[PDB]
This record gives sequence, structure tokens and C-alpha cells, in this order.
Amino acid sequence: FDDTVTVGILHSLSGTMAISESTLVDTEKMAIEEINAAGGVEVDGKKYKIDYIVEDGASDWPTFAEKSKKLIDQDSVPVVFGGWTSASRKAMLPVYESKNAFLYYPIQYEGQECSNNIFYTGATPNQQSEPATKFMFEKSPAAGKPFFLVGSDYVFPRTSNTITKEQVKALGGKVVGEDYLPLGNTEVAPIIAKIKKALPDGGVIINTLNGDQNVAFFKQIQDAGLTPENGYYVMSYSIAEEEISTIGPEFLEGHYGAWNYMMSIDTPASKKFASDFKAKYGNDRQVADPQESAYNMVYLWKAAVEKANSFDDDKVREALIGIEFDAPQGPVKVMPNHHLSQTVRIGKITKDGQFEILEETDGPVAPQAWNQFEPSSKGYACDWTDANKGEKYKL
Ligand SMILES: [Ca+2]
Ligand SMILES: [Ca+2]
Ligand SMILES: [Ca+2]
Ligand SMILES: [Ca+2]
Repeated sequence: FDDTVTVGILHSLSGTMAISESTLVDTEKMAIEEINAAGGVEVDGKKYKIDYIVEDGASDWPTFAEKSKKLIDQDSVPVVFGGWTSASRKAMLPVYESKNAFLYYPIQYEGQECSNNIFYTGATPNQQSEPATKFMFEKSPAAGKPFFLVGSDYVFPRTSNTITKEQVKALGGKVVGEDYLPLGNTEVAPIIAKIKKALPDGGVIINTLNGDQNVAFFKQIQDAGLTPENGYYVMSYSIAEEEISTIGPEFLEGHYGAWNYMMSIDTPASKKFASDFKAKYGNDRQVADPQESAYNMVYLWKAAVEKANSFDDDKVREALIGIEFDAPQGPVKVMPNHHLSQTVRIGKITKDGQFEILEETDGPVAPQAWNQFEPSSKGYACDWTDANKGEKYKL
């Protein structure tokens, strides 16, 4: 190596979100180690080793904003890989925008955003909850049954459920419940009683709980008899193979997810991701969509740097649009709206905590940041390649 570049990593390693975010740091570090082993990042004929600073967001959104300022100003990083909850991202967004910096954010979310200073590898709703909703209503064993929505009390679950309510109405179904718990809250018995009352003949439960309150939720719904055997099916948007392995797959068997990457994808690229992750971190370790999303961020950033011949975040962000990567999920591409074109999978959870893949799109789906079911965003798009279009413009 001729020089070094130091990037920022900002995730919850402690608190209620650690169950989800800790493995993202592991995965981002694996990508960095791979890139370094292959020669680093090439800029102006010089090979740069990638170093990193990890900051603990501690499941606390003001801390995410504070550590973002530290990484940008004190540490002079050219990108921060970070975030999970939309609460943490909304807290960080003014920091990256006011400092004209660059956050790369990997987690599935609600859309309704298109920051010039954020790029996104997590699913937008049309890459996750919209196909999942149609699947539950039309194809699942609870086809035609009513929907009950349960999530954490912040902007992702509330916005996701607003979209779901619009879509279920358009599909001709019914929503019979919508309830939120504060993030981390484990007092799930009252909502369980409501689900039993509202779905006396079984049905679909849409779960947007984030973090480790999912542990209490899945264990208590099983003890209450809200089980696939009794006609109750949960579709979850914010947990996958990692959290399932901590919870215990016996509590998730038979329930559903919708994701762009699943560990069970039967391709050399998917198997190599899993095998490499186990070799570095242990044979017990899972890979999953959040990790695949974060992995991709590092490789996409590296490609954009080499295309731009610069680490400057304005030049890298300009170069990043259009970049393609042969990812563990299949081919992905960074779009003019800064999001990622991705293949969509529907899965049913097995006794071992893997997904049985039941549906898969014919190639990747372009991300709709501005949601096309929600009346306020219908007809809008985002395109940062055209000065006359931009963050939010009418088609
Ligand atoms: Ca920890
Ligand atoms: Ca993704
Ligand atoms: Ca199959
Ligand atoms: Ca858009």
C-alpha cells in the first residue's frame, strides 16, 4: 500500500438494536478486509489501504447524530457506513446534509426520502412490503384473511403501515388492528389479546417491530397460541436469519419474510458470502439481507472511488450512480434516486431458521423511493442526475 484512507462505521453495538446491527459491523469489516487483501482502493495510481473507525450508536438517535458529527469533522472520514432504524437515519440526515457529507445506509425502510447525501442499499417498500402484502393476501395459507399490523413506535413502522393500509384497501382486503410499542418494550400481552379478538379465525400479522423486543413478541405469541398451526401467520420486515438465530428458530418456523437476499439462495455468490462469513466469524454465524446490504455498500463505494479517481464525497456520490455489483443476492445497480435495484424474494422460515424461497422476481426491481400507493407521493420520483429533477419532482 502507498497510503491509507479511514472510513467511518456507525452502528448500534449496545442496547435494544444490537441484536440486529452488531453483525453489520462484522460484515462491513469483512468487505474491507477482502478489498485490502485484493490490493486496496486505487486512486491516482496509488493503492490505498482501507482503515476504519467504529462508533457505537448505542440504540440512541442523538448519539447517532453526535457520532456522525465526530466522524465527519474530527475524523475527516469520506464516508460513513451506518444506521438501521429510520429514527437513527432521520437524526443523522441533517448532519450529512448540512456538512455536505456522505452516509451509506443499508437497511430496508419506508422510502419517502431521497437525500442528496445518503445512498441506500436497503429495500424500499416496492422491493419488500408491497410484494409481501400481495403475497399474504393472495398466495399465503391466510389468503383473503384480514390483516393486523404491529410495530415499534417510530417513523418506519408507522409509514410502512400507512402504505400497507393503502395497499390492502386497493387489494380489497381489510385491516382489523394497528398497534405500536415503544422500541425495546417487552409488554406484548395487551396487543396479543387484541390480535386474538380481531382475528378470531386466524389471519395475517404484519410485524414491523425492530430490535430485540422481537424476542418477547415471538415467544409470547407462540405461548398464546397465535401459531401457523392455528392459522396465524406473521410477515416480518425487520428481522431475518441473524435475529432468528438469537431468538430461537422454533419460535419463527412457519412465519414469513420478504427480502432481497436470503442465505438459502442457491448460487456460488450466495454460498461464497456465507462461507467467507463463517470462516472469519465462526461456523454458527448466519448471513442475511441486512448484512448483504451492508456488504454491498462497501464494494459499491470502492467502485465509485475508483471511477471518480477521488475520495471527495461530492465526486464519489456523483460517480456512484450507475455502478453495478455482482452481489451475493445477484446483480445490483445504484439508481439515479441513490437506491439499489434488487431482486425480491418471499420466504417461509424453516425449523433451522433459514428461508424456504417461495417466490422470486424475474430479475431486479427498480426501487421506488417515493411511494406510489400513498397519495402525497403518488406521481413523484427522485433523480439526482438531472438538475431539473432532483430530490422530489412530478413525473
Ligand atoms: Ca454488544
Ligand atoms: Ca439490500
Ligand atoms: Ca422453492
Ligand atoms: Ca423515486
